[PDB]
Formats: sequence, C-alpha cells, structure tokens
Amino acid sequence: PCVEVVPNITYQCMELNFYKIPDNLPFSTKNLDLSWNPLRHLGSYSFFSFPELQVLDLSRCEIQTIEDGAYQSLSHLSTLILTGNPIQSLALGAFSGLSSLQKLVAVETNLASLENFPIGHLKTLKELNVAHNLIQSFKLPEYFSNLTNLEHLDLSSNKIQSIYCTDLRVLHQMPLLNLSLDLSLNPMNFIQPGAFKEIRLKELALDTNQLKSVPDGIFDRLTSLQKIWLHTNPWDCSCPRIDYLSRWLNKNSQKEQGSAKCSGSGKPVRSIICPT
Ligand SMILES: *[C@@H]1O[C@H](CO)[C@@H](O[C@@H]2O[C@H](CO)[C@@H](O[C@@H]3O[C@H](CO)[C@@H](O)[C@H](O)[C@@H]3O)[C@H](O)[C@H]2NC(C)=O)[C@H](O)[C@H]1NC(C)=O
Ligand SMILES: *[C@@H]1O[C@H](CO)[C@@H](O)[C@H](O)[C@H]1NC(C)=O
Repeated sequence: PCVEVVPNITYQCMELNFYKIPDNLPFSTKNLDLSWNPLRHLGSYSFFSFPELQVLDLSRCEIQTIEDGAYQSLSHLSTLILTGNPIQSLALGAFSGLSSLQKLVAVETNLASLENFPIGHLKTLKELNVAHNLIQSFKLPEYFSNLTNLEHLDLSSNKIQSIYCTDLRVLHQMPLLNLSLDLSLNPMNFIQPGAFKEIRLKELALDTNQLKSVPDGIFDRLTSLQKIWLHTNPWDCSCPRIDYLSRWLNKNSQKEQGSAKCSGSGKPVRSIICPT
C-alpha cells in the first residue's frame, strides 16, 4: 500500500522503492503517482490491472526503455508524465493503446528527435510537452498530420538553432484550430523568410533566444495570433533592418507579452521609427 489520497480513486506511491507496478491497489483507481521508483524498464501490459487510469505520473523512475504495449490496456488514460527519465530506447509501439491520451509530458527524457518519437497514433493528443531536451531541429515529422487535436506544443529549452520554411510544412497542409507554440529558451538565431505562411497560430513564444532580426513580413500571414513573446533577444535596431518588426510590434502592442528591446540601448523595438 501507498498513501491513500482518495479511496479506490487516488493513491500516492512516490518513493517506496518499487521496481514493479503494485498489484495490491483497487482496479478502479483513476490517479496514480509512481514517481521516484527504480522502475528501470517497462514491459508489455505494465498496467493491465489499472483499466480505469486517467492520470499516470512516472517521472524520475530511472526508466531507460519502454517495450511495445507497455500501456496497452489503459484506454481511459488522458495524462502521462515521463519527466526526468533517462530514456534511451523507445519501441515503435511503446505508446500503443492510449486511445484517450490528451496530455504527454516528456520533459528531460533525453529526447533527440521527434522523428523517432512514436506518438503518431495519439490522435486525441491535445498537449505535448518536450521542453528541456536535446532536440536541435524544428522540422515536424509527417505524423503530425494525424494529431488533429493538438493545441499546445512546448519545445522550449532545446537545441533549436533556426526555423526553416520546410519545418512547418506538415501544418501547412493540415492546419489546427487553436495552436499555441512555445520555442523560447533555444539557441535560435535564424528564422527563414515566409516560415509562418499559411500557418494558423494562437500563441507564439520566441523570447530568450538568440534573435537579432526576423524576415520582412514574417508575421503577415497570421490573424488568429493573440499572444507573442519576443523579449530577451539581442535585437539589432539599426535601420532599415528593424523597420518591419518595430512597426509590426507597435501595430500589435496588445499581442506582445513582455517587451522586445534594442541591444545596447535597451529601447523597446516597438518604439523605433525608421526613416523612409
Ligand atoms: C472502496 O472500495 C471498497 C471495495 O470495493 C468498498 O467497500 C465494499 O463495499 C461493497 C458495497 O458496494 C461491499 O460489497 C457487498 O455489499 C453488499 C451490499 O448490498 C453487502 O450485502 C455484502 O455483504 C458486501 O459487503 C464490500 O464488502 C466492501 N468491501 C470492503 C472494502 O470492505 C468501499 O465502500 C469503497 N470506499 C469508498 C470510496 O466509498
Ligand atoms: C495517419 O493515420 C492513419 C490511420 O491509422 C494511417 O493509415 C497513416 O499511415 C498515418 N500517417 C499519415 C498518413 O499521416
């Protein structure tokens, strides 16, 4: 037994030195916290005895691998947290059976590429958090065209250096309703002209990166955009290089959260007026 938070519903099994999933818990359990347990590896049907699971926290469980069908029976699960696991191998069917998964948190799991991240069948997914990883390319794999319900994608604190036009290809031909994209805290110093064309976005975070400039009209092909973060970037406010951005930011002051500032002087980019 773990700490019973709610009878036959919620149990807290964090740090009890478990190496296997507990079998002495109600089959009606909805919430399970198994964080901080040397689980090391997950085999097929690891949670067969918990068909009612909706939220599963497995962060910091020293997990290295996950075999096909590890969560095969959990068809009611909507939140899976894998934060802090030194994952090194991820089978193709590792997330098989998660037909209701809405939130996947894979922060700090040594993720190096989205291509090999076997999540292309989680059509019900609404939130994907892969912040604090080793991803160095923002090129979205073709399977993203099946994630029609995605409204939040967090790629902050990774190794992304730039955003090419091709990177959002998949979203061009299979647009989402209200997508919020977080790309802050990346060593990003380049955005290719027309990389956000035909793209629909509700939020775009690009603060605390390495940007000095952006292509002209980069944000013209957008209207659903509501919030944007550009602060904490070494903006080059010489003219006419800063012309488009300074004007855009001034004609959209409500959208910008925080304040993009000019390197050196510290003057708001939206306050600069370039000569004609
Ligand atoms: C948490 O789950 C346990 C077990 O599932 C609940 O206790 C169990 O309650 C059932 C009644 O729904 C008991 O089963 C049988 O009930 C009939 C009533 O008609 C009675 O005639 C039988 O003799 C028998 O009791 C079962 O014995 C009982 N088991 C336990 C745990 O003692 C418990 O109520 C649940 N707690 C919550 C969240 O309310
Ligand atoms: C998308 O999902 C369908 C249905 O399972 C599958 O056949 C297809 O290969 C997947 N990839 C594509 C085409 O985006």
